[PDB]
Amino acid sequence: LGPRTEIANRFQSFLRTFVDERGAYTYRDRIRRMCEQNMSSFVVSYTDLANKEHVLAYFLPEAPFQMLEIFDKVAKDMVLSIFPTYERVTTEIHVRISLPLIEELRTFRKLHLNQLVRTLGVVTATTGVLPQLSVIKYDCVKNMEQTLYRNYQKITLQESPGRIPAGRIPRSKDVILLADLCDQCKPGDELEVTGIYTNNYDGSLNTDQGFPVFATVIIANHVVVKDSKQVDIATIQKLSKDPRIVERVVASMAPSIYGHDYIKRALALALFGGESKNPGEKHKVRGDINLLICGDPGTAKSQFLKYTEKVAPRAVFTTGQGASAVGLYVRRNPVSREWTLEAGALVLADQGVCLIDEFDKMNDQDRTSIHEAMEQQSISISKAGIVTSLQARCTVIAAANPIGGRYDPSMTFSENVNLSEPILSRFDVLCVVKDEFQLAKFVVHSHMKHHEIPQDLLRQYIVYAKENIRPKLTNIDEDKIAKMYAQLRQESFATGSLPITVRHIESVIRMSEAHARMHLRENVMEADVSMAIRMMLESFIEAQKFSVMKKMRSTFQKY
Amino acid sequence: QAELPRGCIPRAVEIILRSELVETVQAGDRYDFTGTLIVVPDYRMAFLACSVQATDLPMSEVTAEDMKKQMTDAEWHKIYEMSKDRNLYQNLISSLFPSIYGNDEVKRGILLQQFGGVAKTTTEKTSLRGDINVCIVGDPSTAKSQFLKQVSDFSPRAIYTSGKASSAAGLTAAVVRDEESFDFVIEAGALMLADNGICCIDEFDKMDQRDQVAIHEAMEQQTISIARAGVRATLNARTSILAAANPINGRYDRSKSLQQNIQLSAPIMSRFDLFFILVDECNEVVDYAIARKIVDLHSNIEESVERAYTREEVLRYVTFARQFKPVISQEAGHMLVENYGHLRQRDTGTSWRITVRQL
Amino acid sequence: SNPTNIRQLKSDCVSKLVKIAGIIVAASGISAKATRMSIQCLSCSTVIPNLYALPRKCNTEQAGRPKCPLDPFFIMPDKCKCVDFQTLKLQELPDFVPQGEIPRHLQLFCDRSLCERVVPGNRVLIQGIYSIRKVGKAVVGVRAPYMRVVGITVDSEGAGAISRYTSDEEEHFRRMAASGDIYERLSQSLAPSIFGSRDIKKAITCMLFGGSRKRLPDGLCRRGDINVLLLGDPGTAKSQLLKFVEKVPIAVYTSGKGSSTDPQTRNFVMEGGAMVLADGGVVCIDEFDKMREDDRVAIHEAMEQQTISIAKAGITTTLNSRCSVLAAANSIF
DNA sequence: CGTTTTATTTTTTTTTTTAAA
Ligand SMILES: Nc1ncnc2c1ncn2[C@@H]1O[C@H](COP(=O)(O)OP(=O)(O)OP(=O)(O)O)[C@@H](O)[C@H]1O
Ligand SMILES: Nc1ncnc2c1ncn2[C@@H]1O[C@H](COP(=O)(O)OP(=O)(O)O)[C@@H](O)[C@H]1O
Ligand SMILES: Nc1ncnc2c1ncn2[C@@H]1O[C@H](COP(=O)(O)OP(=O)(O)O)[C@@H](O)[C@H]1O
Repeated sequence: LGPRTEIANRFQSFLRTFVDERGAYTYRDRIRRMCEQNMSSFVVSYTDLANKEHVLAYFLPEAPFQMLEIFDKVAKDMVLSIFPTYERVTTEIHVRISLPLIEELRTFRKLHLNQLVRTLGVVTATTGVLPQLSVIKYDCVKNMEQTLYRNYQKITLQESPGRIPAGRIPRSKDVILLADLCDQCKPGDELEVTGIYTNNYDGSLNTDQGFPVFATVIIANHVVVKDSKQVDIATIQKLSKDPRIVERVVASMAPSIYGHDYIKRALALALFGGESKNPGEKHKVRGDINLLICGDPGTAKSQFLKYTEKVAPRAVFTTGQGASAVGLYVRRNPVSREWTLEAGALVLADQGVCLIDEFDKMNDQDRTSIHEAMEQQSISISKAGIVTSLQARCTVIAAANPIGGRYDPSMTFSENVNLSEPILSRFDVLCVVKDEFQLAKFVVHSHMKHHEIPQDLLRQYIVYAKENIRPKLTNIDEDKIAKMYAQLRQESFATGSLPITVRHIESVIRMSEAHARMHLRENVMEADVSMAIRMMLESFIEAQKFSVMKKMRSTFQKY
Repeated sequence: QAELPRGCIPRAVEIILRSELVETVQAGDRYDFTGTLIVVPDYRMAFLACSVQATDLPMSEVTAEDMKKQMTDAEWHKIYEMSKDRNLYQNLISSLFPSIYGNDEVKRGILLQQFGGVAKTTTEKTSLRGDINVCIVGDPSTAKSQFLKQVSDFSPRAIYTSGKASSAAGLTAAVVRDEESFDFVIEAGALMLADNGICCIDEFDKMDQRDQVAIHEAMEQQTISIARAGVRATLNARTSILAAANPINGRYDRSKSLQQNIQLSAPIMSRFDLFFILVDECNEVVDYAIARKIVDLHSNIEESVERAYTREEVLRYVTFARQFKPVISQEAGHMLVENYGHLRQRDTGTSWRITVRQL
Repeated sequence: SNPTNIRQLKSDCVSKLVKIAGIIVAASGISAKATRMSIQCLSCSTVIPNLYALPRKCNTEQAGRPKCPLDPFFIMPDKCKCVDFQTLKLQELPDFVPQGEIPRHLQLFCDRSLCERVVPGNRVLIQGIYSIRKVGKAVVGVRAPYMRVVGITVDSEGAGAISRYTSDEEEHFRRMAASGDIYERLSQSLAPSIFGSRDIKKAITCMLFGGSRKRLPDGLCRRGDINVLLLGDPGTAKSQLLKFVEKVPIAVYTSGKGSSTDPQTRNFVMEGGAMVLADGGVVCIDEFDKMREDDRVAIHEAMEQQTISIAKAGITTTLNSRCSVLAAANSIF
């Protein structure tokens, strides 16, 4: 085709001649960047393409695939001509596009076949990643070996659950990916795609039943991730390591209302820990947090936990029973074809959290898994083919509801909400929300929205608090606690005064250190002690009988 | 349902349609199909069609005038007499259920349920919402289901159906396991066919301990995903609901808490913000209004109260109010704090569980 | 005989030899395979390329005319050869992102003498081949993973595996027992680094050695197995102490519902009961009453006698053991 | 006067039924 003459010229005159945006165009450098990362996905933007010559939108759709041939030949002939060095290794090529116009599901129809397309989707279950065949050879007698391959995985997409046409059925479509654009699909994400429409090579072409069995299939030239949940430093290193940050961060901690300044301190600590320090010869010891509050119907024990979902390095959410399953039964019966059986999510986001309302509602056989993660850093599948475990370097948080009503007074908390004790033995952190009698003007102002920490970094500091500074020490003055053990075992003797232990301060040990995770201290003094005691001093006093002063004189001196 | 036989059921029949006819169909409507019955070349039967005939151009009480759109609410000239003269409310208390009598609070309260709610302009961080959770109880032999049945005639998506029959799989679809079409079509349902509509239901009483899994979603989450062998997506509840439980021997004996007078589940009475009961009394002069109304109930001449506001002019004026979007910098809106405060002075006595969900 | 992983090897790496390392999972038995045999019809050793089905030539043929098309080929295995199989298996590391993702794996294939070599819970290095089993051009062509073996090299992980595959240490042993100071000396050893049971830890001296399963001429096989108890509140290091005891002969340790009463080749497997790791091994566990009562008959059969039996299907395991338990507690007061 | 025939398994939701201090 003599036409094929001019096109590559218009490429060749374009990849190594063009300049845009005040020099050193990417095409001079993207290839080598690609070449230095051995990537084979050199990208084009159609907007720049039409900025030069929009003729490549109108001789394209009679066959865009021959257009892509006429792309790859040019690219190849640039790389090995300029990097004949490259002529060893992989030595094949294709390119990418990102016509950056969003168009939508449920519109591709009779007239959208095999033509210039641009669409999105949302991802769900599909298969593994596997290979195929490529070439025309088999004969010599007068071949199933040495016959080059190309990986493969199946897709499944879904559409926005936001922009839905109001009770129109959520829909589904079968689509493809290929080897180089593979191993990036996972459940529950969206991805914007160049897209292109066809059917099977032959989808049941025949006199048949009262309707043909025809399908419709797409693949991507380009995929650009829309979600990207992991990856301007003058703030953090100067502002976010003080103990004034428990105003600064507390200024921006829970931007909903002023209320309950305790948990601002709490959540100022709550995402801020995790430690290995496995001892010698004994076992691995402890690096978990374990928290709950008993709320009320009308409190905020539902709207309790939202803001941290987006921010954390790891987060895993589950509302409790009502639709909680036991999958949270593995005979070591690996998931055979079209047979699927499931297992526990605790290891996913190991060193992440379980975000929970209706914690107290769930099923005990699920609680078995949920418990010993926090106790012996392992849990036990129970007398199936395997008696396997599930690794637990992680944290536990929840938003439960009370027992038998709304809220119990300083009367003990087992009867304020009906968990178990030997599950609570491994529990760490507490706070409580009752209310008797500014906000109304706030609430109506907030109902009139006609329409400090930076928001677009604040993770990577907490990464640094979960990354950087990690001292330990001997007994600074915590031998004091032989009193807090012995005296308050015995002065606060018989009302509600068991729950004082070394695990009652192993809980402290996890976060007294963490003051330096916040501060990058590299050491620990009684400064961080007294603030930790200000948390124990304040959380604990509610969990004991309405003899309430038992904490106050006894510990407010340590405030 | 305009055609309904005895014995027999609305049996099922199956059909295809063209590109411009395609995906232009919604929940329960009355269209005019084409009678081109056609064979299966397997046989068995089928059929086919090519033509359908299912508010800028105006509703009833009009003739063409001007508005924001062509005639969307154009007939202000006749509405407005019935818009502002606030005794018109009494038409909406009197001229709407003239064949019926009960309490006069429901018959002055339901209307805003029928009518749009808040629909404000605020956050992405969280949704704000318009409609409300709702109930009605009493004991039977008090005319407590006439009204629900009437709504199916009165208002759109007034889907009067029983709750006694429904399953927890009443709401969505459940399963397919063979190549029906694609071996996974579990996106059929019962609720979200509320096209700007409500689903009020009878017999919420002996119902199971799973329905709440949807009602928990009612006024915060409004989203629809299933833990089956299919997929999960979500959808938008457009809908409110009605409550239809009842008591054992009926009377809510005024010695024990009204919660305990039935003593049903935990969060249900947090979310439902008004209950609006009518309970029985025995003072028969009460009762002698009734039958002396039904003196014209069979006696076919003007056998009700004289009206003053037709159904169709009512139904048209419903819309005019839903495109105004008030703006509240109300100083009295700032003195709701005093209103709610003197309220809680009354709440202080008689010591229910009260909060801002009631605010 | 430089290692690699599983998420790195694809269409390019086919018909090629590789070094990687993983962790064994389970695998099948030892069935069959040959190299050649022959047929009555021609009686030639059926030469094979790889470890087709005799096309149109019959060779019940040269009898005059009378013909014999379409395979009078009764395969005659009495002339045959014979090989082994196992179909082996691996899991990837615990270091290469199975956390936000899923841990993937593949299947393997062996030939002759390298079965009866490997069992689950082990750690391997290998060389194989990336090869295939399917054919093509499956909405287009999805196909075959596996590998075979050539020459694995397994690990010797440190100090644990006196399990499957000196006299200076006897001199170590005995010159301490020459001292008659072990009864009460090792009453501060079984908790070698922390406090508890101190003056009463002497009572372990009888149990780990146990008594003696002194059979008789008469019926009984006496209770050589004999049981001991602990019970109390938390905080005493009672969680971590028995945690160590698994480190200090052989057992398993958690409490309640967490041990405790396939889609392939149509055989019902049953991996068994509780004498698995405890028949010489003994255990120490909490939560007796904190456990379902359906799986609390067995304890009464296990323990006082090892009166074992089976009734799911119709056959009777007559099992027993030289095993025992300890109990731990957080019961009442 | 010649050259070719033939296999499917596990999970759902309903309506049945069945379990413990
Ligand atoms: N104020 C009233 N207005 C009209 N009808 C009334 C009034 N009070 C009583 N009645 C009559 O009393 C009868 C009560 O029996 P009814 O058929 O209502 O049972 P029901 O309320 O439908 O029971 P349920 O609501 O539990 O299904 C009604 O048919 C109604 O006509
Ligand atoms: N201390 C508070 N701070 C902010 N909002 C509050 C507070 N107390 C109550 N609320 C109000 O409570 C509402 C939520 O009630 P909700 O949590 O849904 O009850 P439930 O948990 O039983 O579902 C919110 O819209 C919020 O405005
Ligand atoms: N005498 C002690 N020596 C060492 N550690 C102890 C002692 N008493 C209590 N502990 C602590 O108790 C913890 C174990 O408590 P545990 O037995 O789990 O409580 P529970 O039995 O309620 O679960 C250990 O981490 C240990 O640090």
